[PDB]
Amino acid sequence: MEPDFFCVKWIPWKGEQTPIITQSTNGPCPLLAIMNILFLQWKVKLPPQKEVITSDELMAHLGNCLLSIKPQEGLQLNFQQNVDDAMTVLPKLATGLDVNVRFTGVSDFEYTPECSVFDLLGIPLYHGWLVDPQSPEAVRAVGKLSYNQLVERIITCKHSSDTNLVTEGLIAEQFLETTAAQLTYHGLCELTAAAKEGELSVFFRNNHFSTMTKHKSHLYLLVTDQGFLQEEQVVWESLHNVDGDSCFCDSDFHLSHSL
Repeated sequence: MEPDFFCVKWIPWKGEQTPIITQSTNGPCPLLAIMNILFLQWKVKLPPQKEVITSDELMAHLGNCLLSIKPQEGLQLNFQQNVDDAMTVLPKLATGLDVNVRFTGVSDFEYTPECSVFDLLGIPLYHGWLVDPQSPEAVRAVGKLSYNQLVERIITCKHSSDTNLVTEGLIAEQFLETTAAQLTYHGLCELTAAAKEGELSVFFRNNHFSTMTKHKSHLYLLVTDQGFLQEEQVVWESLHNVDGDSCFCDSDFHLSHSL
């Protein structure tokens, strides 16, 4: 109930009573997105008694998990740096992380130190925010620029003497006005296609981090919402429609219905 305390839903996962962390805040900290993936993979175990958990608790669990990862062609020297780099930006996942997306593919983002937690834990970060290839106008306008970059450029555009840069200026502005809930249809398709069937990942949209997976060839996000705390029958929520209706499922990915 209080601000760095979170509630522990217990749910029958791959045979066993498994914990999962619920947030009503729906913030921009990835800790739960990552942590939930870990509890699901059973890399972290909570005593069954357990009801609430602190940030500081999760944070410990995560640090020991990272320092516990056995090395394995991969990065050689780049591994050991990767660990130290993870360790040095580890205390920032608490306070939550700004992500600068690229519109160019579901896996592309401007690299930041926080990306090392994900990269090391074998967790992919994906996003849905892709510029469609049906509008060659806008693909070229936005181009290979980053988001925080696009806004910089849009502004230096409104002020250019070349009118063509105010054309691109207004095109790029347009795409952001239109695609502002940050999942294009194109995004969804590409991202559906792209995730490994079965594998747990982290889905970014509207400064929010979610735990994702692919199943029977569609996407589902784990239900961190706290309202559905009592309801174990409620775990996954479909991500089939870009904007529309969700069908809640039990851990076995079959339909469930709330009290």
